[PDB]
Amino acid sequence: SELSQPASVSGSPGQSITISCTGTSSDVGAYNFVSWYQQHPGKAPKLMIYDVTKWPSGVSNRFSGSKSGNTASLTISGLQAEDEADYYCSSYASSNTYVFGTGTKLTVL
Amino acid sequence: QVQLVQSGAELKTPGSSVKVSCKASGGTFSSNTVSWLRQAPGQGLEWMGRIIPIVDVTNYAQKFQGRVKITADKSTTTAYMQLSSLRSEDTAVYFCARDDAIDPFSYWGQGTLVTV
Amino acid sequence: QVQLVQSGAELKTPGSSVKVSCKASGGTFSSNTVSWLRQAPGQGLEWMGRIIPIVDVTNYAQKFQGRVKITADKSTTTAYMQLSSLRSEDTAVYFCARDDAIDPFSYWGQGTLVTV
Amino acid sequence: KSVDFYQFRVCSASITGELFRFNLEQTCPDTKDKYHQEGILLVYK
Amino acid sequence: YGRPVSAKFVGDAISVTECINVDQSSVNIHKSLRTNSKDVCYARPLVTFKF
Amino acid sequence: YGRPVSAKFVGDAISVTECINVDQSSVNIHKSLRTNSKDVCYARPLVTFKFLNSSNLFTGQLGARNEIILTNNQVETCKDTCEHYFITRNETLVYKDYAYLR
Repeated sequence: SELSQPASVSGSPGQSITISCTGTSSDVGAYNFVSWYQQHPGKAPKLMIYDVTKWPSGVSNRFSGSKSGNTASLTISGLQAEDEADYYCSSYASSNTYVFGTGTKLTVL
Repeated sequence: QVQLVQSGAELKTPGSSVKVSCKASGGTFSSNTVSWLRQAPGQGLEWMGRIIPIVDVTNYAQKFQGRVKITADKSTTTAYMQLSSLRSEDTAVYFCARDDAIDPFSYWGQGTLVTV
Repeated sequence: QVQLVQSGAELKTPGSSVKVSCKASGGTFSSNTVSWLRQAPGQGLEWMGRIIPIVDVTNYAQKFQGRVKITADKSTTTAYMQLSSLRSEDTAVYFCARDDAIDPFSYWGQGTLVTV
Repeated sequence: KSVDFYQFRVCSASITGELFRFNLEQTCPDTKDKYHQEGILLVYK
Repeated sequence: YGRPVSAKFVGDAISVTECINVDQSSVNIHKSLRTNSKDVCYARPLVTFKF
Repeated sequence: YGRPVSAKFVGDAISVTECINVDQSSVNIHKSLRTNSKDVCYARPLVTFKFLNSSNLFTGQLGARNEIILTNNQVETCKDTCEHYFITRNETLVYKDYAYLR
C-alpha cells in the first residue's frame, strides 16, 4: 500500500508549485504525522516539512503543507535557487509500519 | 550533531548473505530507534525495518519478515543488518537513519552500496 | 390461568428474516420454560427449541442450530424468535408454549401463520 | 437460592451481576511517637 | 463468601451474580460412565433434574 | 517488590530485569474495539505512545496496572451485548458492546 505521488511537476520563476500526496485512509486518514523529504542527486535526504504544518528549526518559511480529507498538499512559493531535489511523501501506518511515496520530480526553467 | 558511519561497498554472489554494519556516534543509543532504508537506482524509497535497543524490539515490514535480521550492540553502539538469499534486484544503496526528538530519520549515514 | 398472546400473520420474501414475538401474562417468567413449535399444513408438530430465562439458557434442535435466535425479556415477559435464511418450506403456523408444574406443553398460543 | 453447597443447583446466568474490583493501595501506617515529657521532681513528706 | 455464588471476569473487574436452586426431589444420576463410541468416555457422570 | 519489575523463568532460576517508563504526554487510546473481518475483535483496546523524547510512534496492547504490551496476541470472538470495564490509574473506562466510551 505504497503512497502515490505525481511523476513530475512543472515550474517557473516567481511561481508557486503544489505537490499532492494521497493514499489509504488507514495511514494518512487516521493519523497526522505526514512528512516531506527532499533528496538531492547523490546526496542524503533532507526533511523540510513534518507533523502537519509546523515548520522545523532553521529552514525557509516559503514552504507550507495542508492535509484535507485523505490528501495532503505541499505548496512552495520560493522559486529560483536550485529547487531540483526530489520530494517524497511519508506517513505513519498501522502495525508499527512506515510507508513512503513513489516520488515527485520538480523541474524549473 | 550525531554522525553515522556506514561500511564500504561489497560484492557478493546472488543468493548469499550480506552483512552491513552501521556505527552511531555520540554518547549512547539511549531511546533512539535505528531504521534501515534501501534505495534502488532510479526508484523510490521504502521502509525495511527498525530496532529499538531500550526494549531490544525489532519491527519488520510485512514483505521482509523472516528474511532480514537486525541486531544491535549496547557497548560498541553498532547495528548489524543481515540479508541472505540476496536476489539480483536486491542490489541497492543502504542508509541507517536515526530517530530524533524533532522527527525520526533526522540523521542519515554515508550509505552502503550492494551489487548483486 | 396463564394466557399467551402471539403476533399476527406476516408475509416476507424468501431469504429474509422473520421475527415473532410471544407475550406471556401473569407475574413473571420465573422458572417456567418457553418452547417454540411449528406445524406445516397437513403435517405434524416439529420442535424448534426452548428458552429458560431464570438461567437464560437456550436449547436448540440439532437441525435448527445456528439458524434460529431466541431472546427473552423479563421486564416485559416477552419472547422473541428470529429466523434467517428461510426457504420455501417455512410456510407454517408457529406456536409458543409454556412449561407447567404438570406437563411441559401445558399452555399454548393462538399461533402465527408465516407464508413464504 | 444459595443457602449452602449441600443442595444441588445450577447457576451460570450472568446478565446484571454486581461489579467489584481489587484494591492494592491499603497499607499499614507506621506507628506514632511519644512526647515523654519530663523534668526535675522533688518530694516532700 | 459463606453462601455459594457465581463470578466471572468483565474487562478488568469481577461480575458476581446470584444462585438458584433446582428440584431436589427429581434428581437422577446415570450408573454408567461409558459414553457412545470409544475413547470419548465422559469424565464426570451426567445428572438429570428439573427446575 | 514495591517498584514494578519484569521477571521470567530462565532454566530453574528466575531472571528479573529493570523497567523503563514511556512518554506520558503522548498517549492515545482507541475508542473502537472492532478489528478487521468478524469474530476476531481485540480483547483489549490498543494504545499508541512514544519512548522518552524520541519522535516515533509505537502501538501496543494495554495491560494491567498501566502496562504496555507490544505483542497483540489477545483476541476473542465477538459476543453480542458485551460489556467491558478497564482501570487506568485513577480513571475508569466503560465499553458498551464493542465500541463507544464512558
